[PDB]
Amino acid sequence: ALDWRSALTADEQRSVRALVTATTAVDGVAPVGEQVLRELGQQRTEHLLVAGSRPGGPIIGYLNLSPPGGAMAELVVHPQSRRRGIGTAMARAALAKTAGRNQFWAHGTLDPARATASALGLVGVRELIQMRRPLRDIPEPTIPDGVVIRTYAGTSDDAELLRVNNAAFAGHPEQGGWTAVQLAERRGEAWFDPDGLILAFGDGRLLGFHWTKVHPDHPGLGEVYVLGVDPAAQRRGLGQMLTSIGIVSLARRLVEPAVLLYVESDNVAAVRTYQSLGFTTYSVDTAYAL
Ligand SMILES: CC(=O)SCCNC(=O)CCNC(=O)[C@H](O)C(C)(C)COP(=O)(O)OP(=O)(O)OC[C@H]1O[C@@H](n2cnc3c(N)ncnc32)[C@H](O)[C@@H]1OP(=O)(O)O
Ligand SMILES: CC(C)(COP(=O)(O)OP(=O)(O)OC[C@H]1O[C@@H](n2cnc3c(N)ncnc32)[C@H](O)[C@@H]1OP(=O)(O)O)[C@@H](O)C(=O)NCCC(=O)NCCS
Repeated sequence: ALDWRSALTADEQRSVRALVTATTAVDGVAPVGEQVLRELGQQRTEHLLVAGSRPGGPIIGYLNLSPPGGAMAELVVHPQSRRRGIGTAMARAALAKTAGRNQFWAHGTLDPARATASALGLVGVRELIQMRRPLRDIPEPTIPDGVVIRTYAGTSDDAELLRVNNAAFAGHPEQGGWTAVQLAERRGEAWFDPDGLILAFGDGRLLGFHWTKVHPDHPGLGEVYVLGVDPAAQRRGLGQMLTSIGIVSLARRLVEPAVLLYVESDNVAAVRTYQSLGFTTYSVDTAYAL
């Protein structure tokens, strides 16, 4: 019997982290994301834990259902316990619970997940591509005149940063409609670096920005965190220029060392921008749904 849980004890949290770490070791990819791990100690989501056979043992399966669109499920069956129906039972429980509306996130779109998706009658409905490029032979930015580049100067720049982010991402489910609240939350994170947030102004109104990120726990890697160009300043070479400047900045500050990014497979403009700068597909995350 699969019992939906709204909260977990400390031991259960430890049990789930153990299952996740054991799985990452074997699969080479973490089966659930970092936010799912942060939800383990909260009462904001719903969970399924499948216990092993005898008392005092580790768990063999886990699923998290995060409320939203439909909810999002992330799940994992221990490598030693696969092909026994556990993944299907948890997935079907999620589908029954959400009336067929939830999606499932397959990090890395590995063979087992693809096969399980096929067996469950699911199809890929979104592909988030992680692309990378090395820190060598990097591009050289071309700053057109009438444009000046500088880093974020603090709250003085928040009005323009929010305006441009919200104009570029208008209609975007989660990157659009930001307020000073979202900025504060990020600046409070240890990875924030104001000199890693690159701004281009007319020479002036903010034209676009490139927020880069180096996480203290992932040495050797830099990330494109948010890239946005005001629609009034798009299709003039600024997005490529900003990405290029960020690569130069990251390479100075920093598998193989690299700059990585995440881009929706159908974001034609961003995929083109990144492809022009030598990024190539590293892995793909697929959201599966009925
Ligand atoms: C839609 C999704 O599953 S999104 C899943 C995202 N999670 C992950 O990718 C995390 C890493 N992977 C895992 O934890 C597991 O491999 C899961 C969750 C994908 C599947 O868990 P399992 O308990 O092994 O699934 P289950 O036993 O229910 O398999 C159902 C069917 O899928 C197919 N299947 C599952 N894994 C494989 C595989 N490696 N190769 C071929 N077919 C497979 C088979 O048809 C299987 O039936 P069968 O075993 O009778 O032949
Ligand atoms: C992605 C984005 C930053 C590109 O900015 P930009 O200033 O228009 O970029 P550039 O002028 O340098 O153009 C870069 C490439 O995108 C293409 N492109 C730009 N707008 C396009 C559009 N509307 N349709 C199709 N292709 C487009 C350019 O032709 C160019 O192609 P090329 O690299 O093959 O030469 C901008 O379109 C934007 O902000 N998009 C919305 C926010 C977003 O999704 N950002 C990524 C998530 S962090």
